[PDB]
Amino acid sequence: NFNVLFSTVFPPTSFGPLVRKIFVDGVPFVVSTGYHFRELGVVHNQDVNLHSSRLSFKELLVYAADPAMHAASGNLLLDKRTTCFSVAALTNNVAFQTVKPGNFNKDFYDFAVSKGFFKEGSSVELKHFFFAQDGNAAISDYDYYRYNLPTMCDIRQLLFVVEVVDKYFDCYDGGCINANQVIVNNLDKSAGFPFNKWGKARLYYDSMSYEDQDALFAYTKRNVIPTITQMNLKYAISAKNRARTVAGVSICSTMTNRQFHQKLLKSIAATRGATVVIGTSKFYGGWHNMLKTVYSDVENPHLMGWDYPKCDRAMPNMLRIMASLVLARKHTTCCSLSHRFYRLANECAQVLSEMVMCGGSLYVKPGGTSSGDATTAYANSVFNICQAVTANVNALLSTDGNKIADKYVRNLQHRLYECLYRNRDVDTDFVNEFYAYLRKHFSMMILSDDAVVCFNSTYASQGLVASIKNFKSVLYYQNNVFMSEAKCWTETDLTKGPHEFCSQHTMLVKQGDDYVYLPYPDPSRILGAGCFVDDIVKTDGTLMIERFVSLAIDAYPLTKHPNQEYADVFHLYLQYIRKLHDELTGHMLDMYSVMLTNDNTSRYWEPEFYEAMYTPHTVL
Amino acid sequence: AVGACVLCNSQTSLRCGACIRRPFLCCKCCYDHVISTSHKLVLSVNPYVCNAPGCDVTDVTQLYLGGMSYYCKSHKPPISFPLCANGQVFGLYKNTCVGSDNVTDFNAIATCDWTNAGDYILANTCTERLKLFAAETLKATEETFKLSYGIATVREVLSDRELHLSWEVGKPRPPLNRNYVFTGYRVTKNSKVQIGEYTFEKGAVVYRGTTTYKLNVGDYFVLTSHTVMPLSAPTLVPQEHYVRITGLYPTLNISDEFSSNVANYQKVGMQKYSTLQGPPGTGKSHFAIGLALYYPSARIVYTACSHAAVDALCEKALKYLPIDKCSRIIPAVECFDKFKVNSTLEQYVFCTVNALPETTADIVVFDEISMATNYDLSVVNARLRAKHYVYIGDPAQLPAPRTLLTKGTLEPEYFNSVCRLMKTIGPDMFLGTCRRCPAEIVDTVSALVYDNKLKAHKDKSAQCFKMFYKGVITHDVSSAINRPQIGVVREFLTRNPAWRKAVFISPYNSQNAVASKILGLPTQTVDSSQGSEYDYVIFTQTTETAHSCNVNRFNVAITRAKVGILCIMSDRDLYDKLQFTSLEIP
Amino acid sequence: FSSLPSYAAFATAQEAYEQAVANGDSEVVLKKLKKSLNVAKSEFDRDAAMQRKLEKMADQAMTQMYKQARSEDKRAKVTSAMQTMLFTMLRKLDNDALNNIINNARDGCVPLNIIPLTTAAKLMVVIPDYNTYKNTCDGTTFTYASALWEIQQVVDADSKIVQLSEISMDNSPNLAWPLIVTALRANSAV
RNA sequence: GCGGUAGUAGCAUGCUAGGGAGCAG
RNA sequence: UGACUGCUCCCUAGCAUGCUACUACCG
Ligand SMILES: [Zn+2]
Ligand SMILES: [Zn+2]
Ligand SMILES: [Zn+2]
Ligand SMILES: [Zn+2]
Repeated sequence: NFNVLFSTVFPPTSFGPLVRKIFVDGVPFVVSTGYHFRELGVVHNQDVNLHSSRLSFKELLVYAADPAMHAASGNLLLDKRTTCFSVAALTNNVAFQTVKPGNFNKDFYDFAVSKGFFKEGSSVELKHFFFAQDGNAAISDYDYYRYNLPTMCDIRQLLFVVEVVDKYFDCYDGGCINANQVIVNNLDKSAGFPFNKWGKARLYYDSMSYEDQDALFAYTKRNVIPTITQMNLKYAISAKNRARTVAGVSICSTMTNRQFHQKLLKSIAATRGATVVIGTSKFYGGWHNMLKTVYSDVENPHLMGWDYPKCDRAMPNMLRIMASLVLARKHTTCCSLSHRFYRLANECAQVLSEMVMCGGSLYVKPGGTSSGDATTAYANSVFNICQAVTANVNALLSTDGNKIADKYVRNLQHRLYECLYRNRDVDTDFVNEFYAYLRKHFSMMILSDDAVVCFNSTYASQGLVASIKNFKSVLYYQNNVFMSEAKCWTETDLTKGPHEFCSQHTMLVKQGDDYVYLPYPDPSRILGAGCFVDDIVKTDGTLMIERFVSLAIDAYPLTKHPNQEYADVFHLYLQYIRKLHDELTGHMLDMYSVMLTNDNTSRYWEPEFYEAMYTPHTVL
Repeated sequence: AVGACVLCNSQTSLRCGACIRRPFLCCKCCYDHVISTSHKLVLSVNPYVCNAPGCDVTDVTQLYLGGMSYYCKSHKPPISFPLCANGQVFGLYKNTCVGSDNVTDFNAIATCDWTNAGDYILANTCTERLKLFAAETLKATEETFKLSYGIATVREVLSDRELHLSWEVGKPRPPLNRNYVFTGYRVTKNSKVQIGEYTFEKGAVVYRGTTTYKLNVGDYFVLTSHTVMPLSAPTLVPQEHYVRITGLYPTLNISDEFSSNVANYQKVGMQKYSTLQGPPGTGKSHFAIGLALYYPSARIVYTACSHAAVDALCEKALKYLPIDKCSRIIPAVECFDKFKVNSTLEQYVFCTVNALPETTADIVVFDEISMATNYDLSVVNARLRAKHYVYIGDPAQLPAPRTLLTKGTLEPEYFNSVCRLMKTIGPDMFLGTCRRCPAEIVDTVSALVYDNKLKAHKDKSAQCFKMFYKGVITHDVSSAINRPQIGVVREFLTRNPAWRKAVFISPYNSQNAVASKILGLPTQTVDSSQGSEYDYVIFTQTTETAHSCNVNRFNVAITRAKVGILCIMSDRDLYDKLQFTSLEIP
Repeated sequence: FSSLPSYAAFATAQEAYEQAVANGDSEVVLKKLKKSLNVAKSEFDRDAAMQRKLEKMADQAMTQMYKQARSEDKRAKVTSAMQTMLFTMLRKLDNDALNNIINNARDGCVPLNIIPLTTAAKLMVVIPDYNTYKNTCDGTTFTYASALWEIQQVVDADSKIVQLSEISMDNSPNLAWPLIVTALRANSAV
């Protein structure tokens, strides 16, 4: 906290990797043997050898991921398009990347029009398209890191909020695992820069044996390895016309972050009935179970949701450090005290402030999160819980204590002030008491910066529980953003669920004998997915009939909506599926002579196959 | 882990584990080699050893395959499968083998621990890849033998031409002269530091090297054993006499360096190789120099076998050929740096086979075939792939330092493949013109091996002397001494005034060191001392045993001196063959 | 599947038993036939099953070892590629200015952000518009980072040559404006 | 007379592996 | 040029378990 304030005086060219000259068989290299953080000060590597013989495979991998050689063997660059610090240009040309439009499925559009759709004055219309971008879009989108400013925190209050958050994250287990227990799916994805010139992640997960991976992972508990992050543009459907960009992290960072965090990440995504709902599905009655869990037994229930403007470009560094420290608290037996600090330093040097490669040039990332590391959503959930806790603390501590009728709450406020500003060490009894109070009067359900809260209403009116105004104030003074209350909702009737959670609305329908909650999407999104595709081979329905089956699975609960076009969407999808099947069979029987059968295929255009996906009975 | 087997050239994945060089063996070949020989270890992509915990069996005929690992009789699961069955080992490409019948000779090559003459007989009597494998494993065993020696513990130095140096406990004194190079590396605190390329004189330690370092503490003199790389090209490429002179350009004029050099070109321009069959000082030097300007538009390579024999390699090239046309290749040991190092484009490169800048040519010259093995021929054929080349050298010279053989001497037919290639079908070239030499060597080596194709060019005044003295031999260490040399040098310089400035052939280098300490004569090496001979030389007794005197060590020693060649009859020599003047000692 | 070790015995017993049956002998020979053929087929059963299990096991082992060999080959080639890339990018370090600024350091360590700033030979500038252009690189030589640079070439967003005589206020709206200027260090490195 | 065992065929259930596709943060 | 997670549908291959069936052996 003090280093953050003091680092704003010193010049910005004295931060980052520290390099020196080493000799390998009489030839000189330039490698990084330390780091200078704005928050953590000066860090020196522990195992550095100047004179050495011919190097091995993992040394080659480490030296090929360091930005030192790439920056030192490049040209100077002065870029006036952005205000962020610039390092070097790797080539003699600047690359401009564009985004192409979508492909039009005319047959589906004609079929939909021939059934009374897209008429004037209708309540269902297309507002999801593929937007195109011009050459200078990647740099324009990268220039949004100017909203990240150095922020000092109230340390005596953060040191209590972190205890409450750790109480929230208490029902799991974690630790370190060996290289043979790591689970990777889709090994056919990019490996980052400069490793994308020779293959995908399969090549590097096959060429490296198990003890090589173990030695590489054990190397990062005594040294710091800075890497390079590549920025890519997305090609997807959306409702707004701004460019979207994701970050491609290097393989040397992901390979070790998996071994560090995967056990805890898998343990979190396997628990039901907790505050974090990552891993729970919405089919087979999952949505109803989540909604019933979040309602708990609150006394005067209302519902509330909020929004984070520029969530990843504006999150201060201190909260990211806090999230990493909270996640790394499960290593009390497998790791020492220096190993944990060096792991934290490696994480900070790789995914918090490092060189990014936009276009064909190297830039310096000021701060924030790089969406695309191995621990994105869980860290976002920790950050969301931290913000909610500090909002509750600010709401309770800023109330006239002479007007609180209940004496228990008055004593709670007195003890809260004493534990914040008059106590130096942790007091577990009051932490447990405050955690119980919060869980009784303020219930949460969190999924990576999306949240729904069921709170006591009279307590919030009297000021003993956080409100929207408290969230606005906390965001203003701790996040450097303004949160307009036009993107937040409030629901005073519990028979209708949250107004929006994970882009889905909620309706209470009668199925069987009882009443359950079902989610339904926006009809415009489903129709836009039907009519606008990436690829040309998806403008011929017979080649892929399984797209429309999934799209009709997503659009089933629209048949219980009081509005009439909403069910017509599902019926139109069923008729199109039947038409595509008939077209395939006849269109194949005609020129060729192969005769097709309709055995157990009619299930796809009858509603009973889709009705079974929202009825509580686990299958497959 | 995947390649061709040394006999069928078929694809395999099996490596024999009981051969020091780990050759690639075909599955049927693997079975034949493992059955008829106590070579009971086979390597694959994974080793063929029992993986049962706590177990230790390294056979192949004993293991059973079960599950995914390999198991033995004591741990075979109910689902077991023997690896060694059907006379064919289990490996990749098992269905695309052809086998071979040359397994007995391959077994003999593999099993030969290199003891007797038959070792080299069968080394030179086999098919091409077996020649390559035999040469590779011969150099491997000799380098292992010489690395099985101690480290020269040195902590101080007296002065120049003096040294105190100690070997290890249980290790004997290594061989003496530059034929076994002494290049060591000391340490200061954390790594190794340079010492110098040296060689020792006697046991007083004079320095016959070419540098001087601040030698004292922590010094480690060692005969550096080097890892041997595998061969690529065969020992020789079968020649075919061309009709077109492709690339070769006989100039309009005649660059008349030598007269018969025109015929030289005439028959070296069409066949894929040749050889300069040169008696000492008989055009063995500058016929290539004449070829340099008669064929100036031809890429010409020059090489030898040792860094010592670069005299004629480097002198006349700069002496008469143009300055820029020459080029120098030297690792950086101590040798002639007269031309330009670090230059890839040139038409006349002069070096040794130690290290060259990888390129191909169309004309090469290669010196010192007598002490050249098939390994050196293969490496020069691999590094340089040319159209024609000449191997300078003569069978009437010394063999390579093949200290491995002890019973039978290695004769001309056993030098290398080429050295008998020109012995059976005849030499590519045969000269008969001695540049500067009386007819003593003419008579001697023409009655012995030259078949009298060269005759008297300079007159025979019979000033050379050979006496009736015999000598007495005594062994002390791996070098011996001669009391009828400690007394005989004086007894032979008693009154004859002509051989006081003669050169001392050294069958025993320690004896030459003692002669230098007592009376004083220059030390003259035997093997790598051709062309360094002066006008006047003494052939001394120095031995009677089978160390040096059967035929081919004195064929060049008789040519060291020109007029006054004192070659006394030492032992069972070629006494009753010629006419020689004699003076009886008092 | 037809020349198994027990096949000869099974077939010979079956042939002899069926010949005895075709001989029309008593019921005892028929009972002996039935028992012998039943036990013969029973013993042929495992000999026909175990072999088929073993062949599939061997085939799986062969496939796994082949894929292991392919993985090793790929590893070797990627190692060679990485070594080549490193040794190729080594040859542009400008080993006199770099050595001059390394030796001035008190322990050999220097920040990475000041190596291109003090040792690079070429500079690249990207200019949004003309107002920014006339304040940064006006003329033919300009000063930046306490050094003097002289212009060498100017291209546009389409990578086509542009001469400085036409970069004016009037002619500004006729150029693909993300201009890229290349300069050399004057008096120092290139 | 009943049971056990050994193969063979059809059917059902849950995992692992491979491929194609959909949604969400 | 194509990041990190979560859930779901379809197709094929293998393994394990269970149900039924057909022969044969044994008591
Ligand atoms: Zn740990
Ligand atoms: Zn062997
Ligand atoms: Zn073979
Ligand atoms: Zn065993």
